[PDB]
Amino acid sequence: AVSLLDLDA
Amino acid sequence: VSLLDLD
Amino acid sequence: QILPIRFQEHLQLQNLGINPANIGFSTLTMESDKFICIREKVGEQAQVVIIDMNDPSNPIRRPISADSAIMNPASKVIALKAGKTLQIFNIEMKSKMKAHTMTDDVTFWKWISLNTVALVTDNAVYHWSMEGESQPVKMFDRHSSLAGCQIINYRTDAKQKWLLLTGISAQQNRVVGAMQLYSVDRKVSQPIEGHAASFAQFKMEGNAEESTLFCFAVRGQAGGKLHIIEVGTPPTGNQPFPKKAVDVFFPPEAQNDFPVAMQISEKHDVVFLITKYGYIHLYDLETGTCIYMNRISGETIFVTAPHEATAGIIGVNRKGQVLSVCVEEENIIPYITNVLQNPDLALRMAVRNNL
Amino acid sequence: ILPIRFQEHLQLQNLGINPANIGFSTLTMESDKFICIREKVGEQAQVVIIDMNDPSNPIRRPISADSAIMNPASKVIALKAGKTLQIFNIEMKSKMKAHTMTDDVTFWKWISLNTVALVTDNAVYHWSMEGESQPVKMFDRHSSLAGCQIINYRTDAKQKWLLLTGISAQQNRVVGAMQLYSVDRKVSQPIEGHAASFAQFKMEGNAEESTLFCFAVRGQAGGKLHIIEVGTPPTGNQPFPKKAVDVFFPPEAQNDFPVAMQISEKHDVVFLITKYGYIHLYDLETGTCIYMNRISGETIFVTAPHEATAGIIGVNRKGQVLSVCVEEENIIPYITNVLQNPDLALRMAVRNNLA
Repeated sequence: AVSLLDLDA
Repeated sequence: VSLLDLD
Repeated sequence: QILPIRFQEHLQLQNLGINPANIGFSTLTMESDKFICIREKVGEQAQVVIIDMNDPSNPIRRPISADSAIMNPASKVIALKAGKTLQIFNIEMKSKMKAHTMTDDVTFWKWISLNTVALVTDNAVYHWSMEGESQPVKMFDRHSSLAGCQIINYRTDAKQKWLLLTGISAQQNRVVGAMQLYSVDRKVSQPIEGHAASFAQFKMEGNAEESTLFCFAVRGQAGGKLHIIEVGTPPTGNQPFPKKAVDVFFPPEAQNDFPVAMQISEKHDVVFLITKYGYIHLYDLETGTCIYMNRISGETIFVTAPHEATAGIIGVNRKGQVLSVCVEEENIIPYITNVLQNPDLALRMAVRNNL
Repeated sequence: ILPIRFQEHLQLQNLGINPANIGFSTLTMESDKFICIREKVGEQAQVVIIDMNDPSNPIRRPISADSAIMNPASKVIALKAGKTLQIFNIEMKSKMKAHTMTDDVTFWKWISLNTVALVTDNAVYHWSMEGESQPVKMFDRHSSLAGCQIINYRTDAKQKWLLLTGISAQQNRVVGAMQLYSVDRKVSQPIEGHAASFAQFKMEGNAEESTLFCFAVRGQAGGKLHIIEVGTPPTGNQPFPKKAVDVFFPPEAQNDFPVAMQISEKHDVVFLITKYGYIHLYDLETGTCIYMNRISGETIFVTAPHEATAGIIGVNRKGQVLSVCVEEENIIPYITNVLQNPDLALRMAVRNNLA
């Protein structure tokens, strides 16, 4: 859905 | 010097 | 003179740039001595700061929108949560391993193994294995005696057959500690007043099988105490472990100080006990004999983990100072023998634990 | 059936003795007539005496001694405060004899109904209570017991042979350093050993008796128990052929060692007890092991001959006061049928006038 973490992308 | 109270 | 324990400062999170404000229980985690996660908010961009304990000087920052982050004890696999939403990412391979949505908020969770996360909600405790396609499993329903407490800790014996949840609340103008001890095998809970504790494996001389021990510290009404008891039916052919009890001291200045952490070195068979305010205590796991006791931190301590290397205990305090304490193998004996003038304990520690 | 008879006599705990004080350096049992415990009750020290004929009524008194020991047969007590020694007759509330040593006594015990042995760092003394005597250096301490923790001191009947036992940690094991002194020959002999006792034995075809020295050890050779005649056989007597057997240690007891020995001239049997509660029964004459088993799960730290039965009586770290003795009713049948040792059996019956 949406991620709780953003790791370039 | 009593090392023992006995009364 | 000589100390029976070596102390060491590994870091000053503030020299890394962390804001003191984020150095605390709800924003800085240390699931193991390998990492430290700190949640900061620069602008309205919340983000986690991971600190590899092997590369203190290179903290990686990443945008997050989690209300809690907890790096795995052994790898750059991180658990993030937002309300009932739980995601586990493999930082290195930039992916979401697992995801789950709880039907209750998680009040407190922590890794309890290399592959298992424990989840605590206001009324139940679940275990969630990363092994395969597994989903949370309820382990037991919270006991009414913790209702209202701020959950601060969850622990397990080795075989995950004994579980210990702990919460603390203010009552009588004093921090009271409430613990629930649940037996997976006999499906039964037991209320216990306590602030800190841990489990430990121990093979009593004359015993073929090890014994599972539960050791807890409590500053109750009768002041400080520390118990060590065997949990459950002893292995067939084994023998009981005599229950042990010994008070824990609390100087007059530390009036509302209490136990906040407890690691047990199976290497030395000793119990490290730290209080909220910087006191360190050494106790023999076997006899409960208080070996040493002084103060290692002027700032309060809110988190600790096993220092695997030394078999001791590592922890962060409100200043961002990361410190450890272990047995000083070079003198533990000499100290016990001379300073403590306890020949028996010393003769035993050496032999028993080959020092 | 059982060749021995076990029996719990007390639970010092039930008497209100702090389990902390139930150890080697605070609890003494110089005979089966009394047990003395030293407790710090409040900010004041005190000795609790337990009259084994009236356990329930322990009497407490304020002392300042760092050690107390009851005479084996009367409410006459030795108290020491550093280099200062005092003997009091409790019932007469009087100070019998007093003495101030030049060196601190690191161990002392009654060896007769009227003599007290004193051990300093480098010498051993005898002190009779008979008349206006004073301490008499019996011999200087051998360098092998230097740095050892002194734990025992025994004498043969005629006080002609003296044995001082120390122990220490070496190569991760408890090594036993003994010093055997000949009063007549003024010569000392080093012997690796843990426990031992002397005994009088009249070999068949001898007018006089042999003075035996039995001692057990767990050296690198594993565990052995020797029985040898000490000194020169009485003119006319044949000499007593030295005996040497194996004392078993199971694989669970890995650091367990011998801790006490008592010999019953009554049945001519040796009672040996390990640190961690094992009990062995050997024939004094042949050294034939007649029985072995666990009798205490908590370690034993002090024993004494148990007069009434001629067995051995001790105390474990738990406070339990046990005693094992020969089960006169079936020691013979046992040997005969269970051990299938008709010879030892027929011998022991005829020898000690039993059945």
